[PDB]
Amino acid sequence: VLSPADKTNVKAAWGKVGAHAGEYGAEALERMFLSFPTTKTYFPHFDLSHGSAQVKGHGKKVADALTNAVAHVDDMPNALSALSDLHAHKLRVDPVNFKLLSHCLLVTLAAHLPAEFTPAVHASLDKFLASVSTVLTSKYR
Amino acid sequence: VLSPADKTNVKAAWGKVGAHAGEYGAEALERMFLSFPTTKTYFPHFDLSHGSAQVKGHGKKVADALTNAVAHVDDMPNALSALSDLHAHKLRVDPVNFKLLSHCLLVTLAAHLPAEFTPAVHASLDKFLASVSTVLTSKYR
Amino acid sequence: VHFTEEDKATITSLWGKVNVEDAGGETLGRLLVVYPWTQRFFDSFGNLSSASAIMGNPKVKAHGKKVLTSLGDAIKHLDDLKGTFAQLSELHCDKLHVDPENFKLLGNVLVTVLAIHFGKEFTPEVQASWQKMVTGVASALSSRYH
Amino acid sequence: VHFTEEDKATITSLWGKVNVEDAGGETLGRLLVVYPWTQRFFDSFGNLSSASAIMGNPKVKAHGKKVLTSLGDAIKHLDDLKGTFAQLSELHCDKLHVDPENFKLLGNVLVTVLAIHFGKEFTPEVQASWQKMVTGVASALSSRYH
Ligand code: HEM
Ligand code: HEM
Ligand code: HEM
Ligand code: HEM
Repeated sequence: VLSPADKTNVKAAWGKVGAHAGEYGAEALERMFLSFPTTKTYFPHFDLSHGSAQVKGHGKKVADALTNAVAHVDDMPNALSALSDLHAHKLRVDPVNFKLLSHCLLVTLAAHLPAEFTPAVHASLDKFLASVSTVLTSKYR
Repeated sequence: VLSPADKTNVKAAWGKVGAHAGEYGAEALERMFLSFPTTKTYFPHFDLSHGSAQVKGHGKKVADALTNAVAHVDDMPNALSALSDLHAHKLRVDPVNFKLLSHCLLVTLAAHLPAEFTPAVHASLDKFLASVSTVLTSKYR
Repeated sequence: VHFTEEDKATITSLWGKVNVEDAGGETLGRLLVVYPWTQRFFDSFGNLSSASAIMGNPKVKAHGKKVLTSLGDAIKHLDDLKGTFAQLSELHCDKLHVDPENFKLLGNVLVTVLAIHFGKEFTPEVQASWQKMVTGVASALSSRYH
Repeated sequence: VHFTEEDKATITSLWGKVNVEDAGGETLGRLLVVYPWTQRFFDSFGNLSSASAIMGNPKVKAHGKKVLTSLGDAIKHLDDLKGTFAQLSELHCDKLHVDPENFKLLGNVLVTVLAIHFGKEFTPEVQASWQKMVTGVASALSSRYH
């Protein structure tokens, strides 16, 4: 479970993203597709080229969802219920692949917010993304 | 987590197990120790020999916890609460190991109940064990 | 490579008693049913919309036979899995982009299919030899990922 | 391993810019904080109960340096990761029984630490080269298992 400090850390870090939430979302996807090309196979109807508008648009969606999850950090499963159904039942994403996007999100945040990305904040963000992931695959915290 | 069909399948299959739950638990552990020897380090002063009384007793514990999980399939985080604290905080069990034991439990069930282990039941049992595993690793989140 | 002679003996013996056609279709079919994300690699295989459709799908059966035949052929040279699967590694990694962790899934599903077919004869000792095979095969196929 | 020409150039170049004295303790400390089960292997290191305790721990910092120093030595011969890590594999596998998944976790933490240090220079392309390094190091360290 997320601690009071975890919650403070997550809200603070994600707040530091400024006007660039969508950009960072798109960067994380771009990193994931390059390092872990298996993930590209979930997006057959996407142009996945570098700087793709579809990827940029999708990164904004992922960012918006994370922004909402940070807002409702005390009730994650409720905030992400629709996305859980979508990823677990419609899209049928490999649960183990959530670790890949989570990793690429952390790398992106580290690359943009080096002052903010302390070991404690790192831990809080990883826990947060790990729970987002389990909620999305199985509606469990 | 777990569709109604999954619940039906898991209850029927785990119901065929029955008096042999403990025996199957012990066999699943034995399979894990042999196939994935790294797991033995969690049991440094257990007798891990074939037919071990200590493993037999432990198999019964693991089997009984699964039986209780089945009885509380819609309330697993609550049902497995003490065990989640135990496996994360005290035992520090690597999350990867839960997949290993789950696989060994499925192999055990397949070996003993081949006709009941249809593809649909196989799928439901895997989802159940994945859910149990998600809950047992929850205190890392 | 890591296989003891006993391991090779066990793998070779049990494989001889396997019905490859039936076990091939069962293994690939169960992979698709139990782990539905794997279906995204088989869009040209037709109907995969339910357990029954998957398990009754002729292309699924045929491909499963192909898969197990490559495994059987590899069983002839257990100490050189890497070389045996070099070409298939290129295909799965560079062309199909199959997740390397999914190689282990298919192997583990095969292990469950062997357990169904052999029952009490599929001992923990026998399984251990076969898991070495799973690990070896997955490692050989994952070669082109690093 | 199948490092491309570009992968090797990227890894060698970036490593020359790394503050090993800092990134070493950063990498191991973060692994211990983020993945608490890894603490099981470091009983003798003392208080590892929190980020503060872990990041000020002299033994963690000193050991993290050794880890990254070993990586720097491997970088001198990228065509030969397996050889470089052969003795380390015997240590981590035969003696310590660390699960191979954790080698990947440490590598991924190092990747995040490189991102902190290099910022926009740590491009998605540069990362992809380093992810191959992570996978290669993990495979080399896992060699004794299987
Ligand atoms: C932090 C984890 C994740 C978050 C917050 C997230 C969020 C989202 C959101 C907001 C959407 C758009 C839903 C809609 O309005 O249609 C979406 C769609 C989608 N996601 Fe994710 N997702 C995550 C993990 C993943 C992963 C790991 C994968 C695959 C590797 C994935 C694959 C997809 C696919 C294929 C779609 C549908 C795209 C389309 O067809 O338009 N997601 N996700
Ligand atoms: C299906 C997954 C699992 C279930 C249901 C389960 C259940 C249990 C139960 C019921 C106990 C008895 C403790 C108590 O009742 O207070 C126990 C103890 C223990 N478990 Fe598990 N467990 C699971 C997975 C694992 C795995 C994967 C590992 C390690 C590879 C593990 C390692 C241990 C250890 C070391 C103990 C304590 C043994 C001792 O007395 O020294 N467990 N578990
Ligand atoms: C783990 C052991 C595996 C073995 C031994 C194996 C073996 C094979 C073989 C022999 C072929 C035929 C290649 C040819 O005819 O040129 C093939 C093709 C293929 N494999 Fe696998 N495979 C394995 C795992 C997987 C997994 C886990 C997936 C997906 C999740 C996968 C997806 C595919 C696909 C999509 C094809 C081509 C299908 C087509 O022709 O349309 N393989 N594999
Ligand atoms: C890229 C991955 C890794 C590298 C390059 C690496 C490298 C090293 C090196 C160079 C040593 C020192 C050997 C010596 O002093 O002769 C060492 C020791 C050790 N490593 Fe690692 N290691 C890695 C991953 C891990 C992981 C993931 C764990 C645990 C989860 C681990 C646990 C240990 C332990 C317990 C020691 C001995 C500590 C002691 O002196 O008591 N290693 N490793």
